[PDB]
Amino acid sequence: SATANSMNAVKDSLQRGQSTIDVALAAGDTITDLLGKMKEKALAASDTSLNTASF
Amino acid sequence: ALNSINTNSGALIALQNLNSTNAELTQVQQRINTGKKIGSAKDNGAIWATAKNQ
Amino acid sequence: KLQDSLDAGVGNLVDADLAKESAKLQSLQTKQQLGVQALSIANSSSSAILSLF
Repeated sequence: SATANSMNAVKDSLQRGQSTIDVALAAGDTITDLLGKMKEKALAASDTSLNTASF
Repeated sequence: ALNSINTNSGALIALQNLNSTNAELTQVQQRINTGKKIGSAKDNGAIWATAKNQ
Repeated sequence: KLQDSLDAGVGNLVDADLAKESAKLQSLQTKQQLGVQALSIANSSSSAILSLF
C-alpha cells in the first residue's frame, strides 16, 4: 500500500517534466521563426546589385 | 487533472489556436485594405525603408 | 502561453479526479450503512444473557 501511494509523487514529477518541455517548445517556435527571417535577410544581402543603404 | 472541474487545459489550448487564426485574419485584412504586403515598418523594416527612400 | 502552462501546472498539482471520487463515494456510503448494522449487532450482545435468568 505504501508503494502504491508513492506513485503519486512519480506522476507529479512526470507532469512537471511535460510542463518544462512545453515551455521549451513555445520558445522554440519563436526561435525557428526568427532564424527563417534571418536567413531571408542574409539571402537578400548577398545580392551585389544592392546599394549601400539597403545592405 | 484528468477529470477536473477547476482547470480545462484543452480549452486553454483551443483558445490559443483560435487566437492564432484571428491574428492571421487581421493580417490578411490589412493587406486587402491597403493593397500592400509591406505597409508599415512593422511588416519588414528593411524593405519598408528601402521602398520609402526609393 | 507561459501563463497558461503555469495555470495548468497548478491544476496538475491540486485538482481532484472526480470520476474516481464518484466510485469512492458510493463504496463509502455502502460501508457506512454496513458499519451502522455491525454496531447494531454488537449492541445486542447483553440481551442474550437475559434468557439465562
